[PDB]
Amino acid sequence: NLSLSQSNFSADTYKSFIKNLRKQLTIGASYGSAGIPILKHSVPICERFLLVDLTNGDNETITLAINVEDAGFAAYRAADRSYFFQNAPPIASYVIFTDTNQNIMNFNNTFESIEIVGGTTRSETPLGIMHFEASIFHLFVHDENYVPTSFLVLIQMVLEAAKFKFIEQKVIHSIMDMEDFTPGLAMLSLEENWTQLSLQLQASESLNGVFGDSVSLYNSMDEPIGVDSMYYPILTANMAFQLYQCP
Amino acid sequence: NEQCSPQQRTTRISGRDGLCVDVYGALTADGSRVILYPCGQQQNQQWTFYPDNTIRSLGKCLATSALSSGSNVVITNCDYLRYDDGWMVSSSGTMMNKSSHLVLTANAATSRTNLTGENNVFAAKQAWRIGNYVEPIVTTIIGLRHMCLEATDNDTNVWLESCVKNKTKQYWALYSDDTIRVNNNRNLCVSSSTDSSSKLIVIRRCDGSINQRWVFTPQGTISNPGYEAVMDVAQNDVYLKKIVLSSATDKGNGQQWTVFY
Ligand SMILES: *[C@@H]1O[C@H](CO)[C@@H](O[C@@H]2O[C@H](CO)[C@@H](O[C@@H]3O[C@H](CO)[C@@H](O)[C@H](O)[C@@H]3O[C@@H]3OC[C@@H](O)[C@H](O)[C@H]3O)[C@H](O)[C@H]2NC(C)=O)[C@H](O[C@@H]2O[C@@H](C)[C@@H](O)[C@@H](O)[C@@H]2O)[C@H]1NC(C)=O
Ligand SMILES: *[C@@H]1O[C@H](CO)[C@@H](O[C@@H]2O[C@H](CO)[C@@H](O)[C@H](O)[C@H]2NC(C)=O)[C@H](O)[C@H]1NC(C)=O
Ligand SMILES: *[C@@H]1O[C@H](CO)[C@@H](O)[C@H](O)[C@H]1NC(C)=O
Ligand SMILES: OC[C@H]1O[C@H](O)[C@H](O)[C@@H](O)[C@H]1O
Repeated sequence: NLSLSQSNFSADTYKSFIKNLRKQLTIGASYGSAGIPILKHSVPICERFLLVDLTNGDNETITLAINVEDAGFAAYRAADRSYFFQNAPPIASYVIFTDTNQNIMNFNNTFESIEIVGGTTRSETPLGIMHFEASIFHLFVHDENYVPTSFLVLIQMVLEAAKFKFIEQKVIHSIMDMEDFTPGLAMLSLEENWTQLSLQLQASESLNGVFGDSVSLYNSMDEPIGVDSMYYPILTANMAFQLYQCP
Repeated sequence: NEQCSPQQRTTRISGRDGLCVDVYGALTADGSRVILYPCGQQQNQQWTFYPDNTIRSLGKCLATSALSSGSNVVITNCDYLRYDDGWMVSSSGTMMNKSSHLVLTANAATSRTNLTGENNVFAAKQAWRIGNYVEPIVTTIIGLRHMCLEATDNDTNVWLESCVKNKTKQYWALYSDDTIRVNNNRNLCVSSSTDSSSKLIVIRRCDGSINQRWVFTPQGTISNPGYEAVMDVAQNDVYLKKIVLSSATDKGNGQQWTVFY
């Protein structure tokens, strides 16, 4: 399994991790004019999950299952125990973490659902190495009052950074500055619009690169930038892969 | 999904020096010419794209006026172009007449300049951003060893330095003509070498040339499509203080870049 450890968490290592994660997720990806790989779709459930290992400051490890169709977490294992979102593909139980004591978390793998259940938002949830470290710990023991924010942290630090170089780079800047951060409008607007950008990009094929609808992406000065075509470097040099949306 | 088959979209087209594609005086006659002009909300800078490959302002169609290079791009009655393939836009923003292969070009940077259909050479003056947001995009550009491009030696050279958030000279303005401009002096453009005996990438007065046209590719490279080459760290060594134009290879990491905005 692809791996990132607390004990070896440099900017370079993190970068290789995210790089290798993108490669794996984009095996068999389709391509459009934009050149941004589009994740595979209607993948048989036996092939639908990609396993990643994260290891914290205790020499302790969780294995997360990523749905290769949407680059979201479906479930994770800690030792002899596993936890599935109720959101997960309903057959995932029969395919991953078979001989463990399987459990169902009573929420979906979405930020909206996770923020409601935890009572806490991404804007107020710090991101950094020791938050990465501690999130893993909380998940390993499955302390229920920390499980939501742990997911906010890990989803953003692993999956959303895989989705967007900008986000990757916020985590790098955090590693190098030795500084925690909370996501601002720039990062959140990418998270918000991953799906919509995937749709517009694929739809843009029939209009010479132009979207059917504009998408607002904030910059680091909190200014909104309307991306209504494929011709913005902040999209094209940022979004590493897309959700499959159009035949 | 009807969202996958959008019927049309209305947008602006911005290009050289951040100016906009504009039907001169909003004139509606067949053959009324298109020009460069400061961007605004006027109807005659509004271009509606369709599945038929037509680009329309004022109810009429953007077109060439000649099979050979050098003649004005105009708007004409769309009925006339009924049996033509129309326009194709490359992913780098080249706007091309599918049939004649001619491309939308701005032979000067000043306001009111006539747009002409010319032979494609990948000059910055041939590079267009199709998009309602026409402003330069202010950014840091991050490469090898997580360092930032900095404009140096009184804005004449460029190389990598440790990223510093305040630092003025590490900020770059990404224009609609695919130019990469010193944020703080937007007459200055990042340029491939003009001396053939050097590969050194430098900063020079913006001139619409092939040397100043750059493309941020999905694969993480900064490409000069005219010279089929990419921006690269000399010898994969940041301490050499040199960025060169190279053919695309996977041998090091020096051809990999990130935009932070
Ligand atoms: C930006 O585009 C505009 C719109 O086309 C240009 O304006 C025009 O300039 C043409 C010459 O390049 C004019 O054609 C001529 O008109 C006079 C009048 O009788 C005539 O004596 C000339 O010989 C020529 O007539 C043509 O002769 C050659 C034939 O093949 C052709 O069929 C004849 O039409 C044209 O009338 C004029 N139109 C308008 C609306 O002004 C403009 O051209 C530039 O400014 C113009 C005004 C003139 O000074 C041009 O010499 C000059 O190049 C163009 N701007 C630039 C910088 O190219
Ligand atoms: C693209 O270029 C071609 C070739 O110059 C244009 O075709 C001519 O179009 C005019 C007006 O419809 C006709 O009268 C000519 O007979 C055509 N000639 C050829 C060689 O086909 C075409 O109109 C241009 N289309 C656009 C959208 O610019
Ligand atoms: C979870 O997702 C389903 C659709 O999969 C939706 O109906 C429901 O509102 C969500 N429920 C929770 C637990 O948030
Ligand atoms: O002179 C050029 C100028 O003519 C009018 O003012 C139009 O409204 C502008 O869009 C521009 O084309």
